[PDB]
Amino acid sequence: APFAIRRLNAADPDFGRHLDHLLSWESVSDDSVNQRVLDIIAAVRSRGDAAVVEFTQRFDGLQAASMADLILPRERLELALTRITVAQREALEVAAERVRSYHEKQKQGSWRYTEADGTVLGQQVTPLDRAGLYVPGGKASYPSSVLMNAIPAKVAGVSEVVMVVPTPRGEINEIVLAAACIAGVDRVFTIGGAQAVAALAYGTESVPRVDKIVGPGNIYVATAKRHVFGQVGIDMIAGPSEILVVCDGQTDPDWIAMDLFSQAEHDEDAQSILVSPDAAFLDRVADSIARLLPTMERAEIIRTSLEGRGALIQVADQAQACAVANRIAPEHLELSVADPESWLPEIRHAGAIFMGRYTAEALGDYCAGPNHVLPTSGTARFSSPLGVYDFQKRSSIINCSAEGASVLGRTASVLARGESLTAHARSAEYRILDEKEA
Amino acid sequence: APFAIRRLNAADPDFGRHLDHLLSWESVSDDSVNQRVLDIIAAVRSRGDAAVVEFTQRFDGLQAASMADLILPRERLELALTRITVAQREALEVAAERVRSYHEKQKQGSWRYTEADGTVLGQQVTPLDRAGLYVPGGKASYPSSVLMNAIPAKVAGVSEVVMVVPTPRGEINEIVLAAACIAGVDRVFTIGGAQAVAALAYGTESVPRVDKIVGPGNIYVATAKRHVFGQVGIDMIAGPSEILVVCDGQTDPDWIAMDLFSQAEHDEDAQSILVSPDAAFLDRVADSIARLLPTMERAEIIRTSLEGRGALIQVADQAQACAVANRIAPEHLELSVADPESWLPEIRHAGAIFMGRYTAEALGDYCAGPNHVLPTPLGVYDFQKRSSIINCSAEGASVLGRTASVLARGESLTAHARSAEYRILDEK
Ligand SMILES: NC(=O)C1=CN([C@@H]2O[C@H](COP(=O)(O)OP(=O)(O)OC[C@H]3O[C@@H](n4cnc5c(N)ncnc54)[C@H](O)[C@@H]3O)[C@@H](O)[C@H]2O)C=CC1
Ligand SMILES: [Zn+2]
Ligand SMILES: [Zn+2]
Ligand SMILES: [Zn+2]
Repeated sequence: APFAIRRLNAADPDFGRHLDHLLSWESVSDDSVNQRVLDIIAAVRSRGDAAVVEFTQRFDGLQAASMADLILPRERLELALTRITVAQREALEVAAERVRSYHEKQKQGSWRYTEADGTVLGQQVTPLDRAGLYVPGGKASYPSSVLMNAIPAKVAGVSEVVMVVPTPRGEINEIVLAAACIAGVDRVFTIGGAQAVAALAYGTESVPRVDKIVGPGNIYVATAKRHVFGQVGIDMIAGPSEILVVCDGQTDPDWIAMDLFSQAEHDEDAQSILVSPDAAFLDRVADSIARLLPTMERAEIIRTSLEGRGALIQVADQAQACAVANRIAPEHLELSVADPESWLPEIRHAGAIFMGRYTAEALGDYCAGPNHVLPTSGTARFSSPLGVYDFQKRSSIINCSAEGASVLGRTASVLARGESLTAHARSAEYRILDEKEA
Repeated sequence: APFAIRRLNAADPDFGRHLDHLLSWESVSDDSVNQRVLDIIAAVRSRGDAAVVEFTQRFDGLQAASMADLILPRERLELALTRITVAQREALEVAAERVRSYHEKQKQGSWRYTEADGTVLGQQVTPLDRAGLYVPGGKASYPSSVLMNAIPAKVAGVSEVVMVVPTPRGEINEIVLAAACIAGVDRVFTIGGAQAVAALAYGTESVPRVDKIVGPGNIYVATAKRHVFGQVGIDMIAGPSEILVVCDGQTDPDWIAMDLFSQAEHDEDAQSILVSPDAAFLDRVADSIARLLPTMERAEIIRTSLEGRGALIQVADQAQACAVANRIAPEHLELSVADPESWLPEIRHAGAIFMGRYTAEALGDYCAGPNHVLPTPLGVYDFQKRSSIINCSAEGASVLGRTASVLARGESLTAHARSAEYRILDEK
């Protein structure tokens, strides 16, 4: 039996609820994951290294007695570099070059500016002492995620960049370790899930407490990241793995099927949805999916995710396509249409957007990591708090001259007195100067 | 009778334990506040306006028949601008011009760049629909906080900026309301605490759900902000009112005492600490504190703050002074020394820094506005939403797909590889 992708129609009256169920249902159960994540964090906070080794054994299926078996030295990273092919080393280095060159152009440092009255203003910019990189490794390996977060941290000057990556059944991915070596990662712990997030956020006897945790992850990593919010810095919690492809029917249906396959091969909980007003095109995408799926090397993962969350949605016209897209509110939108800048005005709820027939998630995954912008010299001219800025701390500076204090204190005194904050007022008035006073 | 500020010495072998306790000591356990904040949030989502009114009555001591009695029309803001003094209005208007001028120059919109191979990259920038601004009630409320938060949101194009400010026992701060008029606040609700944050984060019948919540508040506001993170954008959790003054001993001791008093007078949980290598200077500040405290209108709040969290700390030298400062990680640091740029490199864990003998933390609370120079991402930027755009040409996808395909195949992510490979062109 040829796999039959789930078909939906915005004309059918049950579309509203049928769509709401596809986006909402959860097999892992909510509050269930939340409770287990809360329990894991409390354990690592109390029992420390012992808890992480036990959780690593239970959840990752590992056979390690001490924390030391879960710590990879820098030499193990350099050795991984030698165990990968030449094509894979250069591909890692080519990606590293573009990432590193971009972040070097965006790095901003400390500055001072002297006003007319002598007052000095500015910012002190210092790198965070410690940054923690979560690299997902549960159901696949993601080396580009290492480069995307470790390189801007090193460019910022973060002295210690620590990486956690789960090694299921003790299997070690040399391409991911080789990326860590090229990216300048200092230490690699072979742990994952909520226990690894806990170990970096609070610290164990063997895992250092970091200033910021970054990286994508599954429901446990995402849930653990929102809990440690406040205790430790975090980038952005990433929602469930999804792609929404919106096509006008003029893209090769195999490309669209493979684009949906690419998100689907991530994990069995992945959500791949296609929306199009072209009915005959949607039939071809179904024919493309059935033909192409069996040969796929991860056809079991793809079939599972498509069954659970995949959908081919028919809409009446471009306007309905955009309405369905705004309901779905995708973090990643593939605008596979001829006039994609003409569809964007009516698409208000979407994070990263791939536009046209030649761009898909695979390019975003491997070549566009920071804020989902592609690192080039031209894109560098446009500043971002993401990337190098996020691995830096900025302290504002004010150094008043005697005169500058005098003019500022007059204004401060008026407002502070009006608010009965007399200590504010008097500390400012102490510095007001009148040359006629002897 | 005379107040005696707590004294610690880094020459004492046990100093670290006392400093750890000074920085960790809390009056109301964070778990006690946590449960209260979580239950309030749950109650606001469940019962909407009804919960907001009940909590306003309990915590603000304000009889209110309906949610309608807690909504302040924008015309009341225009009235407030009428009731303040000439000097206060010009101080607010002059600061507002500098804040507004600054953010107008810093604003960035949507952009596109076309690479040499035809690939287009860029960002589609859209103003947030609604922003919520928290402003503490009563007199201990900086109007500069209203100007600094509502003005960049308006410059960004946020259509509805909503202020929440509790009116304890029905008391209004006309300077604060006037600053909201100048700043372009569209609507005001006289509510506060965790229930105000919860109402903005999720929406009630009368309180609109906003996209981002900003502004300073005590532990209940900050804890509510931590818990609503995810449902709504937030600025920073914001720490407790705190000042660390580091002095070489050559600043007027009355000035240092007043600088400590100014932070301590915000609320009873404020923390004011002085560190110096000059033991006689610390005795002079200690005497200044005792003499000056009874002259202060908010002496009762200051005393409670200094007793709970205040300290004067002696150290050996600049190096130890800087070491202690780095451990305290002060949200506000006053480097009251001769060469402040020489101390700062050793104090990297501090927040905003006030340098020299002529710069008090009170100047930060009453910012008279930036200038033409502070330009060259925390103002207009944080009231915009950004969408990254990658529009590869055929050739651009070919260059990028070559690198992506190798790594994806290396990790056996074959759908990724084939998806990229469909767009790779054969070379000449
Ligand atoms: N560009 C991007 O944003 C990318 C996003 N992703 C997405 O992040 C996710 C990665 O997930 P995985 O492959 O599984 O690796 P992962 O590292 O995110 O999760 C594996 C960890 O989950 C924990 N875990 C597994 N079962 C558990 C259970 N019953 N109870 C408690 N903990 C458990 C384990 O500690 C395990 O180490 C995927 O959904 C992927 O689509 C992947 C890489 C990059
Ligand atoms: Zn992917
Ligand atoms: Zn993403
Ligand atoms: Zn501050």
